Amino acid sequence: GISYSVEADPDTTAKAMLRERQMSFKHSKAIAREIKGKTAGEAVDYLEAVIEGDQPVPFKQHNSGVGHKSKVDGWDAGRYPEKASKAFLDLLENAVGNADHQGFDGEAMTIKHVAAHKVGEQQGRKPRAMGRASAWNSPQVDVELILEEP
Amino acid sequence: AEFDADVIVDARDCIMGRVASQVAEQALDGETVAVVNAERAVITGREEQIVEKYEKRVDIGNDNGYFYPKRPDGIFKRTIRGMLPHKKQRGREAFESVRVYLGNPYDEDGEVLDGTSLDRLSNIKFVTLGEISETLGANKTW
Amino acid sequence: TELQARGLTEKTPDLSDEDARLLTQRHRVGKPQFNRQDHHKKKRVSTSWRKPRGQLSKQRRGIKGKGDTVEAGFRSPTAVRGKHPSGFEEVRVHNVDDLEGVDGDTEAVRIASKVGARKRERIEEEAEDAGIRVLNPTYVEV
Amino acid sequence: YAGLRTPAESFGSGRGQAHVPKLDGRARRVPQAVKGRSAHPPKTEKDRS
RNA sequence: ACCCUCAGAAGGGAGGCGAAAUAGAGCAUGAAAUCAGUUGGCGAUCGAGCGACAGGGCAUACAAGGUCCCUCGACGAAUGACCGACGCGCGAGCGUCCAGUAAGACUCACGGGAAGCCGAUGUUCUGUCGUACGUUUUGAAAAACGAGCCAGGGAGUGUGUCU
RNA sequence: CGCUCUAAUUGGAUGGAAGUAGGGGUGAAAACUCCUAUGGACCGAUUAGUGACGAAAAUCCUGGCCAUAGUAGCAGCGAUA
RNA sequence: UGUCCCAACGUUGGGCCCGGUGAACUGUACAUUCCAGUGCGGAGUCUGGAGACACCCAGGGGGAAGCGAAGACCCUAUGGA
Ligand SMILES: *C(=O)[C@H](Cc1ccccc1)NC(=O)CCCCCN
Ligand SMILES: [Cl-]
Ligand SMILES: [Cl-]
Ligand SMILES: [Cl-]
Ligand SMILES: [Cl-]
Ligand SMILES: [Cl-]
Ligand SMILES: [Cl-]
Ligand SMILES: [Cl-]
Ligand SMILES: [Mg+2]
Ligand SMILES: [Mg+2]
Ligand SMILES: [Mg+2]
Ligand SMILES: [Mg+2]
Ligand SMILES: [Mg+2]
Ligand SMILES: [Mg+2]
Ligand SMILES: [Mg+2]
Ligand SMILES: [Mg+2]
Ligand SMILES: [Mg+2]
Ligand SMILES: [Mg+2]
Ligand SMILES: [Mg+2]
Ligand SMILES: [Mg+2]
Ligand SMILES: [Mg+2]
Ligand SMILES: [Mg+2]
Ligand SMILES: [Mg+2]
Ligand SMILES: [Mg+2]
Ligand code: NA
Ligand code: NA
Ligand code: NA
Ligand code: NA
Ligand code: NA
Ligand code: NA
Ligand code: NA
Ligand code: NA
Ligand code: NA
Ligand code: NA
Ligand code: NA
Ligand code: NA
Ligand code: NA
Ligand code: NA
Ligand code: NA
Ligand code: NA
Repeated sequence: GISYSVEADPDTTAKAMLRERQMSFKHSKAIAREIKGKTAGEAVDYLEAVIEGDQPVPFKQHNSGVGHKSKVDGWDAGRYPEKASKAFLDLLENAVGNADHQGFDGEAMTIKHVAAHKVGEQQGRKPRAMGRASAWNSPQVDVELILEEP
Repeated sequence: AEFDADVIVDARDCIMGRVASQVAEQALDGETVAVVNAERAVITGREEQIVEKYEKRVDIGNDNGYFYPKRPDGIFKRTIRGMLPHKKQRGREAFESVRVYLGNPYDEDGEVLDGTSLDRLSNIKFVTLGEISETLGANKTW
Repeated sequence: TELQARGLTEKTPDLSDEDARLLTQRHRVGKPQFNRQDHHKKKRVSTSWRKPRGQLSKQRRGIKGKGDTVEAGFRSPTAVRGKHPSGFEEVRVHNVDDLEGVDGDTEAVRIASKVGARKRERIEEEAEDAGIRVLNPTYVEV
Repeated sequence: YAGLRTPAESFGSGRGQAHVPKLDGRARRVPQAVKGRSAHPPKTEKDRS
């Protein structure tokens, strides 16, 4: 697995991680990209709106075939990755919790750093026609988060 | 509108190609040029053949496209562009620092470049860019 | 409170007029990178030089722009070949005994990287006392 | 016989594959193949005196 | 271990051991292909063997390189004048003299200057040249054949005889 | 020029070997060398040997990995639940 | 008698958007092309011009002498059956 790729001052910082999550790695880059810079509390509200389907997550890199969304600003393609979004809510629930147990005001902290990393694949095999089989794998994702005092 | 031309050239009764060749050379030397009275610029030859060439250029084309000007305005400018490496940085700069005009929007009367004037008294086979544009279908906006 | 290199760091060798002329030549003329053909087009192809052998090789055929082919004509001046850019001739040193016979006016010494701190200290202090420069000195805080 | 203990065969042309002897879809025997024979190995018969 | 978090013997946070946890369990070292985040350079008006050689922009902790810029002066290969004087030519222009002079690459010396400053490195711009590589072929950029990329593996050896 | 192991002669290393990453210097070049970080135990030079000794290629072999793509399929069958 | 003149409207499952699952083919490199030319005489990449702001969604397949298969025709081998 990963290690924090960014240095963090323990006195004004809170950390958190997700390990080997079986979810879309592509959906994770998108989400991370979108919530970085936000307030932990803003991030949570955002993600629930995505899960609810009122707020789209811009898909700027992994957008082939993806349909445009009116709410996307400065871009066109977007979706509502609820699974990955739920995993990030867990990540924030943990981070904000760690943050509080340390004396900070969790929700008000800024998402200084957030990044997803593909740590592997749970390998699968899907039987095909003509007596042959091909891969049918699941991505395994790790993700870091560093909250910081405003 | 407003063009700080270091030189104002009067095309009236001048050989388009010879004017262009010189305007090209100067623009590449850093000069800002303005060609005036394009419609009155001239090209030697049998009007019937001359016109056929320009009419052919209008007709040529396809989806990729071959936009060829019909106004004496562009005709002249396209002539100049053909004498500049307009796709290179330097070339495009030079070309963009050159503008052709219908009539003369300036106060000063342009100058006549050497060796570009055509003596109407000893020449009968030649044509006016304006005449060409009218043949091509242009709207005589001059 | 600041870093200072041990030894005669500023020491320069003394060279005949011809040698310094030649040393200055080498430095001015340089040579081409001489990297292997197309090493930049394929990661699996490293920079290390290999004679282009393709019958059709553009480089082997000496086409201008495809890089220089290694030839004796590119050799450096006999009199300066191998000298440190400073003019000194290097002498690889592994211990204190290697310093013996070394002319500190003409040669500078390089301590093998494997030598440890303890022995380097001894080598560095006795090299200085013999008037010999150490190309790769230790930087102590003084 | 190191690397020769197998009945691997080559499918020849037809499946977009190189003519390399294979067994259980694994290349074998030939020197360029992992687990294949050594082309020109050390030999007991050599007079080293 | 303990504590907080969690649906939780998961995971995460904090913490503890050890010289080292970036030795934390398929755990020594930890390359390339390649992925995430990020830094430098380029960037939504512009053209494609991706570069070589020149030369500019911007960027650079130390170390392991230390040079470089301008005035002037010395030296000065080949080459080699302007102007002016005189004489020719219809003319463009030429001849003689000024003069093998002034000039002339490199190199050096005095004085002055630079430390992102010189080299070098990353990227990018400009100029010149340039349609991969290997093979087949009279002729390959080839609409002839091979390879997605990288790493590792992958082809004159032994005995006998002869020369 | 470079690689393996042997021999003689002779050196380096926990005051940090090999390897790796980034960087400095030399050689026309094969390649040699240094610095910083990582690493944490081995490593050379000269001379004479040794050889399962050097790769960009073989629809080469094995493993790993990118694009393909969040794409095709998860509808079609007289059993539409 | 919708085979045709000559096509229309409708039904159901797809297709399109959303959640979840999640391959493969193919890839020397570069690649926004078009018209002409040239070239081993069938060029996105050479030459000259023309055109060309970037990215994305759907489509039907003109081109990549598209992908797939070391041509099964023909000849050649002091080949095989
Ligand atoms: C004659 O014209 C042959 C006939 C034939 C050959 C073999 C088997 C059956 C019939 N036809 C061909 O050779 C056609 C070849 C197709 C080549 C396409 N690239
Ligand atoms: Cl993925
Ligand atoms: Cl058109
Ligand atoms: Cl151009
Ligand atoms: Cl006339
Ligand atoms: Cl030599
Ligand atoms: Cl010199
Ligand atoms: Cl041989
Ligand atoms: Mg779609
Ligand atoms: Mg079956
Ligand atoms: Mg390479
Ligand atoms: Mg084996
Ligand atoms: Mg490890
Ligand atoms: Mg032929
Ligand atoms: Mg190898
Ligand atoms: Mg010895
Ligand atoms: Mg080869
Ligand atoms: Mg597709
Ligand atoms: Mg059925
Ligand atoms: Mg029913
Ligand atoms: Mg072109
Ligand atoms: Mg065949
Ligand atoms: Mg037959
Ligand atoms: Mg027979
Ligand atoms: Na995209
Ligand atoms: Na919008
Ligand atoms: Na939008
Ligand atoms: Na004319
Ligand atoms: Na046209
Ligand atoms: Na066996
Ligand atoms: Na024997
Ligand atoms: Na540069
Ligand atoms: Na071939
Ligand atoms: Na070729
Ligand atoms: Na061809
Ligand atoms: Na593949
Ligand atoms: Na071999
Ligand atoms: Na293959
Ligand atoms: Na019908
Ligand atoms: Na098509």
